[PDB]
Amino acid sequence: PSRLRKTRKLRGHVSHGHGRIGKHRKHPGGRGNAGGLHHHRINFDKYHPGYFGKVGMKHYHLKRNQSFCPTVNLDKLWTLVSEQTRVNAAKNKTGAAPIIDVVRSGYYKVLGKGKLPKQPVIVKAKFFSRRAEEKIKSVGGACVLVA
Amino acid sequence: APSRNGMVLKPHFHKDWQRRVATWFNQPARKIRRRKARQAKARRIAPRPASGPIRPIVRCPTVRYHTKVRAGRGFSLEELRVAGIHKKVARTIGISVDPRRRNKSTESLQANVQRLKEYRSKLILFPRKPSAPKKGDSSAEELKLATQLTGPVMPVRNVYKKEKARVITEEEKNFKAFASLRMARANARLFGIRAKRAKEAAEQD
Amino acid sequence: YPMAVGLNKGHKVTKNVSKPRHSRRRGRLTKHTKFVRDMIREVCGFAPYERRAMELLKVSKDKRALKFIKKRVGTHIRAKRKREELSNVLAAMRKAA
RNA sequence: GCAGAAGGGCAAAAGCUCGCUUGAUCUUGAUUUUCAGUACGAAUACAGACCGUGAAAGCGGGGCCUCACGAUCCUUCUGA
RNA sequence: UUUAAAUGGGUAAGAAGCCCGGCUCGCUGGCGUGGAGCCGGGGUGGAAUGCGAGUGCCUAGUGGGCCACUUUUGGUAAGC
RNA sequence: GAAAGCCGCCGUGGCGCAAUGAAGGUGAAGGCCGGCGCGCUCGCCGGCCGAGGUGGGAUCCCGAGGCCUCUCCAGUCCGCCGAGGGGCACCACCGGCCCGUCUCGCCCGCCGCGCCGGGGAGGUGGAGCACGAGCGCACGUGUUAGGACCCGAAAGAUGGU
RNA sequence: GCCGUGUCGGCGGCCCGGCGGAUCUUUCCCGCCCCCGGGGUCGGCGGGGGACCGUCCCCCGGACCGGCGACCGGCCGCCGC
RNA sequence: UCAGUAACGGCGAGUGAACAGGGAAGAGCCCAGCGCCGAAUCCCCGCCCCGCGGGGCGCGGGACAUGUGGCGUACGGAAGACCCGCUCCCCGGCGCCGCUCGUGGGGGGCCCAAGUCCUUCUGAUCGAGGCCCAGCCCGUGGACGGUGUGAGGCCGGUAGCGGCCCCCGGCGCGCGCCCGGGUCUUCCCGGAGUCGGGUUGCUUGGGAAUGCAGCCCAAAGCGGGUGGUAAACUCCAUCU
Ligand SMILES: [Mg+2]
Ligand SMILES: [Mg+2]
Ligand SMILES: [Mg+2]
Ligand SMILES: [Mg+2]
Repeated sequence: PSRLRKTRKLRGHVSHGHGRIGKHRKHPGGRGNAGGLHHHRINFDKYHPGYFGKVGMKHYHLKRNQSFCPTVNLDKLWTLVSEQTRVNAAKNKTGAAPIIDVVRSGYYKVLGKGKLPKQPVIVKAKFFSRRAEEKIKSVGGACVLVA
Repeated sequence: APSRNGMVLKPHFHKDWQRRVATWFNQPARKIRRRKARQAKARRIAPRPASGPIRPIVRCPTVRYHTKVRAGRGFSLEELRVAGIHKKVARTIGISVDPRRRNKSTESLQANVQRLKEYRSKLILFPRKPSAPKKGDSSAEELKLATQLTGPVMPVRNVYKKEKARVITEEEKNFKAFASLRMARANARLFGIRAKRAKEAAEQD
Repeated sequence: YPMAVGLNKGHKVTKNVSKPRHSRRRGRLTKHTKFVRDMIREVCGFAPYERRAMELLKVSKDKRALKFIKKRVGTHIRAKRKREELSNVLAAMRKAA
């Protein structure tokens, strides 16, 4: 849309949006991210702290599957199953607990986040944080680990 | 060259890049070229299906992906051995063979042995001149269609257990917890050392 | 009680016990071939990095006789398959006498 | 007179002399000083130990105060 | 330097203030002592003049200046 | 028509919904009432609830009172309304929670009693939570990598005449 | 003759509606493993039914305007020949 | 996609992979060596079989080759002797007859309808008109030239339209080769100046050397390679 952009409205002004004095040439501060410590220090400080140096252990050839663990915290603990069973199996004729597993829903770890409701469930995951299991064991549900 | 707050950028155009560029102005032309090589191939051969052989069921390599099922390469002989067909007979019947594939489970082995005989159940052959060595009558009353599509026996079938509902018992609601992992990990990095501290008690003499 | 982390990791599956592959058997001695290489160390002889190595092994040092093969054959674990069979041929040249 | 350059400041003292001594130590922050309201530097009040001195109140984390000093990366050491 | 202006700089001119009643504390400790915090209750008009304000985002240009009373430093002096 | 439409048991994946530590790893809920173990500054059981609280806070609600041709017999309405209420977003603040650490003190657990686990109270570091706002497309502006607004060297290198 | 959102009923087609649901179904259907030529579901598997929930399709009853959902006759008041 | 990520770098400027995972296509095999078969192997030469535009099995003569040709054989195991239960195939060509998939490919010549009336212009391809069938053809209104703007005047566009010629893959007589399968028994089982180490140059993201190359040292057989921090021990994983 060259009708809409700037250079039509500026076409006729001499210096073309760049000033008489400075007179925009090509590269007055060097090409790229030049001048890290020398003469653009105040730009790299105050907007990018931490850019200069080592911090940690080198780790040759990590493979992004060994440390793969997704998290459902307990807000989303009932989006896994249908709404059809969070009320149909909510009737305490006896301890009719539904199971909920997350490793068929693409999740490995169950973390904690507030308001697990008052239905006793059995929740299957490979890892439970100890706030999450004490929200399941304090609504009368059990927390069955699986692999 | 940088100004007020922004990303720091390493754009990889310092190298010469305008002499290797690849516009895909032929990717519609390459799609309807390789549909002619599926139209005029699947009709040219046979009532044999398109999309190749029967592939077996294969479970993925990454911890990330071991929970799922994939169309693998070939039934690795053993599945040709428990089901009992000859290996060089198998790849003209329409059964893929991958000899460098191993089986270190009995759970996964019978998961393809039933699959292979199920393929051999839904197979009909054409004997040459109708003396019929070990094929039945007229051609399964007819071939019923010309070609099959997108895989023989639907190689995904990512099935899952129902596991309907249960009563929480006494043992299940007291034990199996987070502290059963912190001591489980503590028998992973404090196990070899405790083999060595018991050698200290066998040299205490 | 399955668990994905710990000592007994992973999904509990049964294991197939089966005859190993035939490429897995590469360097068995296979008596026909031992007959060749025992016939050949009396028709050909030894090398001059091991004519000297036994005459340090029979007398002076066996650390240094290891440390002489260590320098002249590549690895340390190759030199514990030379030294303790240089000594064996020296044994059956000594204790067959 | 107070190590030295000046200026402020100092009297049963901040000077001299005697007696003891290691607060010139260990640790988190906040604040001031040129300041962009960034850093090093120096400095001010604190809080937690552990100590010294004094009969005691207290006073001390360097010199009566204002200067006396130095990043990344790398090397060296010390700590669980 | 005893003294010491003119011009000048900071704060203040209220309801976010005052007062009364009651609880808290692991601080302070002759002492319901001190001091903070929290809760409820009673009373608005608080120098003159003028005026609609607060608040965040992205940011171009610029980073050679010069002149004049006035006060001034170096200079014999200057359109220095 | 090198379009357009469809797939979803092609959502693999990308970015987002969870952060933090060098790392192993860990990983964001409170408020009240009853009561109890020596209510020890420390602590525990049953229920209701449920993102805590102070100050402002547009809007909305209640609203004493005021409003018409004779004085009583009344209605939806309208009109200002002193005070008072529920207070969106956002701002200042106090409180809590997660993780790294630091100091201080006891308590609890046992696929099996240890140079094991789990914990509590205060202080701090964090690109966090405290009822999510992102993704995709398009356009404008700004800043860079690209011959990069057009035109400009003294030079440098390779291969040749 | 109309259609909006509903209660039900006739489940009327569910076993000759459509589609879902990590609802429910070891008395159901074969091929498995476990157990001394056969059995015990003996627990689940791969497969294939049908019972049930939620939502849109014919009927009679019920709701209000009959609204761009319209034809009919009836009226007033136009208009043209 | 992983990912402008691990990693490299006066750790500055900047460069920067791979495995997972989803797709396109998916075809597998041969030998040396260890062994059995009395070289059962091949080339050239000459004759005739008899065939095209020629290539063959026959018939006789010179070579290669035992320093090792050909059959079976390849690490997924193989070979022989058993025993038992099934089966005689496949392979190319041949003049040819029938299909061809857009109905194969190539070539040439053909296939709808207005110049009818008025009118303007130098010229029409313009303007207007064609009763009630809408003047006419439309599977043909793409385009092009034609005295100017043309569905109809002409090439031609449309059509699983025809006919004509030449070549493609696939009938059936005369060719030519021609027993596999499961258990048990025994026997065989593998590539060296190569692998690796020391050093030196280049290179890479490869970082206590990833690859490459030189020079030196130079292997073993339960051996060897790899397992992304140098190393020793100890299991294991995978590969040959
Ligand atoms: Mg400029
Ligand atoms: Mg600009
Ligand atoms: Mg996009
Ligand atoms: Mg030159």
